[PDB]
Amino acid sequence: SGDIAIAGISGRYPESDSVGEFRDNLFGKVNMLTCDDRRWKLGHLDLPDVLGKLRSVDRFDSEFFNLNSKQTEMLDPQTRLLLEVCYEAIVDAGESLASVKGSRTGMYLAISSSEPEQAWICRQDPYIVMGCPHTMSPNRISFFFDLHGPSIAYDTACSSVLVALEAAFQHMRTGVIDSAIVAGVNTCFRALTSKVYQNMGMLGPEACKAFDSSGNGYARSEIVSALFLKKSSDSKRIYCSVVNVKTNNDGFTPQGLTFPSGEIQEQLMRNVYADCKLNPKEVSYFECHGTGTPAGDPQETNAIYRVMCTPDKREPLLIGSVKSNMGHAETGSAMASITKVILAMHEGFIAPNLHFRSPNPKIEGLRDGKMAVVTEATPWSGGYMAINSFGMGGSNAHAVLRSYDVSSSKPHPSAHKPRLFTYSARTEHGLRAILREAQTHAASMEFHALCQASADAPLGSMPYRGATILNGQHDFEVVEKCKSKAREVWFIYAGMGSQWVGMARCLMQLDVFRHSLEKSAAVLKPHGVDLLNILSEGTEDTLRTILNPFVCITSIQVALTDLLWSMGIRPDGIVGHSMGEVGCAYCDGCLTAEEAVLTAYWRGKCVTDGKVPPGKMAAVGLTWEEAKSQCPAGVVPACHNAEDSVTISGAADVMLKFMEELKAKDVFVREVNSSNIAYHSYFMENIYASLKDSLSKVISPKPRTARWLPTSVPEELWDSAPAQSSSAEFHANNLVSPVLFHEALQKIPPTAIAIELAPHGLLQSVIKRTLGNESVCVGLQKRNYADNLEFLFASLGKCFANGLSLNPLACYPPVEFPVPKGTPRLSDMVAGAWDHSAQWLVPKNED
Amino acid sequence: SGDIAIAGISGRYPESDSVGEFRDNLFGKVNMLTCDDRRWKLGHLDLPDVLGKLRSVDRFDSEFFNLNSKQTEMLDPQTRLLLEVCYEAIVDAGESLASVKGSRTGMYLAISSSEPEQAWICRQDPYIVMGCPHTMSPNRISFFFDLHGPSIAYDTACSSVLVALEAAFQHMRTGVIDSAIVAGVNTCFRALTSKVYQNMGMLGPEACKAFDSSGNGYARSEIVSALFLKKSSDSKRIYCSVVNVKTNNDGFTPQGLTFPSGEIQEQLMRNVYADCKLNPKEVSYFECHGTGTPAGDPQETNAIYRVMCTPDKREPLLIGSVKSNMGHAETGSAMASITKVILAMHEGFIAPNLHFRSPNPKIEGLRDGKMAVVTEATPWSGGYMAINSFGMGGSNAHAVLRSYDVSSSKPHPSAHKPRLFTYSARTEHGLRAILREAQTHAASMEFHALCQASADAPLGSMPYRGATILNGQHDFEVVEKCKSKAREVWFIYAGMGSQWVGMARCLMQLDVFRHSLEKSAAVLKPHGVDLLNILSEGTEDTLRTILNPFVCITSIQVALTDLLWSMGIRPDGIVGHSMGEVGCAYCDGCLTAEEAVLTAYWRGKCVTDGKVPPGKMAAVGLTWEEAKSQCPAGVVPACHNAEDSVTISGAADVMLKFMEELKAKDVFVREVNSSNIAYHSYFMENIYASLKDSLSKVISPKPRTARWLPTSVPEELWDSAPAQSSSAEFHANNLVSPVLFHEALQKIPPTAIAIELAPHGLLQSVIKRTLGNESVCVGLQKRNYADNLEFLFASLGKCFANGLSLNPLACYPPVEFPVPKGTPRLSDMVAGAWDHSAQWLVPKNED
Repeated sequence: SGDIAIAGISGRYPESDSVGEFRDNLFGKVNMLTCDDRRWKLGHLDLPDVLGKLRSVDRFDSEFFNLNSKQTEMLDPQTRLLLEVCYEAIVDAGESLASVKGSRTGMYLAISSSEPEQAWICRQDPYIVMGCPHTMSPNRISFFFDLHGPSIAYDTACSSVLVALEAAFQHMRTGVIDSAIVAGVNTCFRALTSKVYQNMGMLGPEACKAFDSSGNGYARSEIVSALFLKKSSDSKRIYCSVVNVKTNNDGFTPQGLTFPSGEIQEQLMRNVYADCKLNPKEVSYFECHGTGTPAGDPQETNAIYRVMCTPDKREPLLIGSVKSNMGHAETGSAMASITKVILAMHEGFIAPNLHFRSPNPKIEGLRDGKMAVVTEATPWSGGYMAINSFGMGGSNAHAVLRSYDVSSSKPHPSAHKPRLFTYSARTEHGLRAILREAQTHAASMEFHALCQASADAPLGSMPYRGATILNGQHDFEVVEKCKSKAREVWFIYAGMGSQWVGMARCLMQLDVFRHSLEKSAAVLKPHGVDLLNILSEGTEDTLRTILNPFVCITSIQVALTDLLWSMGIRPDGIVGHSMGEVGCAYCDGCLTAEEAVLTAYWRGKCVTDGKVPPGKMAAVGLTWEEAKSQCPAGVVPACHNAEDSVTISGAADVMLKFMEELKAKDVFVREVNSSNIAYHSYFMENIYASLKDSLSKVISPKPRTARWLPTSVPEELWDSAPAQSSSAEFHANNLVSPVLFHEALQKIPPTAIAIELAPHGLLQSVIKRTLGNESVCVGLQKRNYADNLEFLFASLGKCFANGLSLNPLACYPPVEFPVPKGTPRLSDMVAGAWDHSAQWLVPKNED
Repeated sequence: SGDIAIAGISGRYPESDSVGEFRDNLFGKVNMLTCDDRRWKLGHLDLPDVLGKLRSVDRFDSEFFNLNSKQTEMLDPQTRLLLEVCYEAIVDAGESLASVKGSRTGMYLAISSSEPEQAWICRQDPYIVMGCPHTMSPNRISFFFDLHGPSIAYDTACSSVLVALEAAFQHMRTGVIDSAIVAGVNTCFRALTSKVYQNMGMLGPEACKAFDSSGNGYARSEIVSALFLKKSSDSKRIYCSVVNVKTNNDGFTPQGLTFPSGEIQEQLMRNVYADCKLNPKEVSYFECHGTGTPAGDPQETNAIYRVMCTPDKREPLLIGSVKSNMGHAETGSAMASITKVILAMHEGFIAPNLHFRSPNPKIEGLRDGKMAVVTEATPWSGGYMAINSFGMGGSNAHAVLRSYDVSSSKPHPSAHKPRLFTYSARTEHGLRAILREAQTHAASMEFHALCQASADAPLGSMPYRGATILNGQHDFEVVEKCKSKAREVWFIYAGMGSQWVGMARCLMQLDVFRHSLEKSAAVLKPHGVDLLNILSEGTEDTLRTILNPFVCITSIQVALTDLLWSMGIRPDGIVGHSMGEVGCAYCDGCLTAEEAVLTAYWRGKCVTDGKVPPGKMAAVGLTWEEAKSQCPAGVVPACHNAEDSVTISGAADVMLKFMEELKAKDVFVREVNSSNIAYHSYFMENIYASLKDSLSKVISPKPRTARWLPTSVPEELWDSAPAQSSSAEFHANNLVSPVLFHEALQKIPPTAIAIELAPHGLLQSVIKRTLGNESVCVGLQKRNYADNLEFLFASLGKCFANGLSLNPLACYPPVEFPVPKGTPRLSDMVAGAWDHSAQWLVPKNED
């Protein structure tokens, strides 16, 4: 049988809304028992003033769980909190709603309180039938998460969690299930329930004084906590392995049904160690049942002494009870014991007991020094821990856990590199807390990998989306409220004028981007072009050639496309400007990377060899029809960029004169660096035949998809045979024909996410103006920006916050699972991120 | 893994106080749903008038379960009834309180109703903590029966019994336990619980119309029922084997949490058959969940159709639902399904559904004839049956059972012989019913063997004891109320005058008695004595010899001692009269059977060879001191029989004259047949030396125990060296010395059970007069009685009724376990035999 791991944990404990706060209370020696009126008035029925209480039981994110207000009002508060805690434990394991859906996951719940049904049955509300019976708690979890394993409620009183763990452990060992949720709950809504326990003489007035001579009963407490169990081979996280679990019953005791039998407890423990072939002496710490009762504490500890404290054991057995810290959460109590054991295995320190001053003189192992109570935070070096949990009806259970001590020998190569962190949450406040927690753990690539693996939630489930940059030089945070409707993603490939000195240097830090450029360089090397030297060591004079801008722009557009694809980003639509249609053809799958780079090369080579007369190009503040009517002979409208922006092209002398005439009319004029070539004009007709013949030896024609809108062909010709195929003829015609860019941009939805793939996002202002205010427009690089890796991540983070799905870690080497010991918890950040704006019905105390 | 059997069953069902009454209601087509005010007033809250109700929920034998009145008043009525039902199921398996005590037996309970706690918590009674929480029901059973296996409460709503059965099955297969109790309970005390189910649209107005087109919801019902599970190798009874059990959950259903998924039900069934490698077509009957719901019935039956109705299956799959007969007992419901399946396997007939008139047209297998609803009692030839049970929260379970079809090929050799049946009960009425049930089953040796194996109860637990003779010629019944204090058992060995013609003929039918006489005959054969011929063909003249009476009486006393020992009867005290001290010496372990028979032989041989002068003996109505003072010279008091009865011994002529002188004084005189020998007188002094020398070659001296009171030695000499040993000297002195029988009888407690071991109980009147009215005095044979086997059994039955422990079957060949198919149930007779004189608190309906 595969090894069985506890892979995730979460919970609510007294004065503790997470495992993290429970940890801080345990190590801080905070008494989690409180004396306040949260459940009933102080002094009611002459009850003990002390009660372990959850901070909130009336808050629940009902919309996330698809529960209407009527169902939520009649749902047991234990089940409301357990739904959240189960999601937190799944996320803490590095799992998601998508990864557990339809799985062979069992649900095993320790539950015994019927107080909600007792309080609400008089309402005659049919929703009580789905909200209050014990079975409906585990079944609601299996329903919401789509779990097909067993879904069972257990009651053995105080041992119920370890009995549920035994059932889950057996089902995993026998192959009935592949994973399990094991959980335990308890709440104290009715003072009458405490009164009958007080009248039985079970309640102490102050605390569970475990192992102390003053032990005089237990203090009642609340809990909602869950574990996610998986096979160690299939786990992303491992806190510990479950070695063995067993249960028995005391049978007949002459002292009465509620008197614990230390002899039957001894027999159970001996059977657990014999069955797994573990020597009991290998257990270095023991989390006792330890209720602080005059009869129970000696019976348990002397049974432990006879089994665990073998004559050859040199070191004392360390013992403790979490009930000294938080009280006794009855049916759920062993969840607190397991949580304390997991915290000790994760932190490397055992949390101390409270209220231990004078050892009970009937505890033999404290008197001879073979046992020691943990009263200070005590270092623990790994191995085995044991847990007892004993029901008041004689139902005993014993568990053995083993630490996971695998440490990473080397930091991950990207641990200290800039990384885009992306996450989603129920609230803006919760998301901003998660982004701060990610900054606190910026050096942990393993934490980031668990967060990324758990982040797969449906767009409607987590309405707030945001991002930050870990290990950046500049603070970056973006948080947006998304609509549940997906946005279209459009890739816009810029043309000439996007080139700049050093345009690739920064993004070459990313292996995907570097390897794409290395492939493009290998293709160009036989043609005498050193692409890598032009991109790394290139000067302004290197980029003044006709050829070099073409190969640089297309090679970067291919490498940017490969980078976006590696992160799972796919376009719904594609638009190119001029030579950008070569990048479009690569993105659409019409050209290979080799064909695309060679298409750019031959375009530049044929224009160079063709000895074209001196030309110029300029962007002018004219409409397309004004440009057609005002252009002098030898100048043409070459690019329709926007409604009020045309690029004109023509003979250098005629262009210079017309540019001065336009400036003299207060018309905006900006020369475009075209290396003295009049592109997209009759000057290129003499190049067409040579370029078409060169490209016919390189391009294998493939059909264009409906995603790519051509800008070299008018809309009325998009279904024409030349426009249906990325051919040598298509790419040669692109050089001669005008760029109908504004026509293509008008087809993009005003809500789209538009990503400009270029060495510099020169079209950003045009794209944003045409698509309007609801659009998201980003470039991936900016000319001479201080860090274009941060600029890329800020741009993609802004896209993610606005509804883009991506894996930002896919640009770095993967993390190996399971993650090493000490990787930070995820449950704590999720527990703080729910929509708790609504207040729900809670059982009121009996008047 | 060993095969897992259901070995015993009991239950309470609507209008059915036993499995037998439930069987009669099922086959009688009785609708167990009733319209009466037992729980709440008819028409209360506009509820359905129909409810399946237990006949009684306020009766419980609290004293048998060691529960005081305060504990019993606050104990859940489900748990009270379940304690009785668990004892009945243990007895039905041929097990006892002694056989389950300290065993690795698990307790697995399906329970969900908290109505008793809800009704009683306002009392603030501490006994609620031990009486009402779900865990305390299984834990109370494990406590009372001293069971050390797991003790767990399960809730998965309607599937909980099969989920509990899966857990028990896994624990038995993995060797966690050796046996299990699997049980299910449900009660309907609060009308508000029915009201919320009605408001959910779950309740039909009339019945569970399973598979019918008019199906419109279910009728609520009650149940308390339990199974005893054991390995088939270790079982005394087998109803069926558990082949496999599995559970899953529906997960997410787009129709909502309470909508059943026929696709996930199909997946569960396929996994059950694949895991045990059974072809689904081998199942000939299917006990469906079958609630009579418009959505549930088609989803279930069409899933069954796809799994079970393979293209190569020629015979239609028979289907049914016990919910059509008794309603839906919710959490306990599958106990009724299992009970109906066990009844079909035991009786060879499937009980019919009710309320089926028009098949639901959405049930595909009823439309094409691949499935058929059982609407009449249908013959079933063994093999496999399947059971579905589906929880309202999507928790599904499926079980496969296999019939036990082992039949006895030959009737047991003692099936039609007279047999003593002995039993104990809580009430006189219950015991007289059990004795009548035993008479109804008089031909079943297997039923008698199960009853005998389960009858081992502590003397204080079952205060009424009784017996009857099965297959006798005469009606015999004895019933007595025993005190919890044990009675001493005294064996009294008679002397001369107990012999009669044919004295062994009747008891030679018992193998133990015959084999003892055959051994004694083999010892005497070298001495020229044909003991068997004297005992079988002997005449009055054969018994007139001096020798033959001695060897006959002692051989019968040895054989009667061997017979009582075989039945487990041991004496606390032993007393002999004259030659009866040879039988005492055998019983006390001082003589072997060979030494005892040879001691009797040499006693008779030495008296024969000694040519003693003619003597007589007579019983006379004198005191011991009157006999000493009135005896003439040559007559002596020989035996002190009673205060007013002495046997005198002397010369024949002097005796005859003195007997006439006593008669002339109105003194009672009766001659004793001594074959003309004056035993226990100075006439025997001449035999002493010859007898002592003969016996010294036969007897190996052993110490007498304190149990044997000597009658040949005065009380003041009991600690003397001759009286401490059964020696040749002791047995030779017995012939000469007077018989101090009255002195020894005065040492017997007046409450003793005195058994006379002789060919004829001649001392019965003396023993009864001396011990007084509180004593029990019996003989084992009577001279010329019509049937001395019935006389023996009536005597032992009278001893048993007065507190003697014995196994009356040990005189016959043993029954081989497991018993064959069709052996009558034991649970039905126990269910009728409780002390239900007290009325206990029951939850009242909400006002």
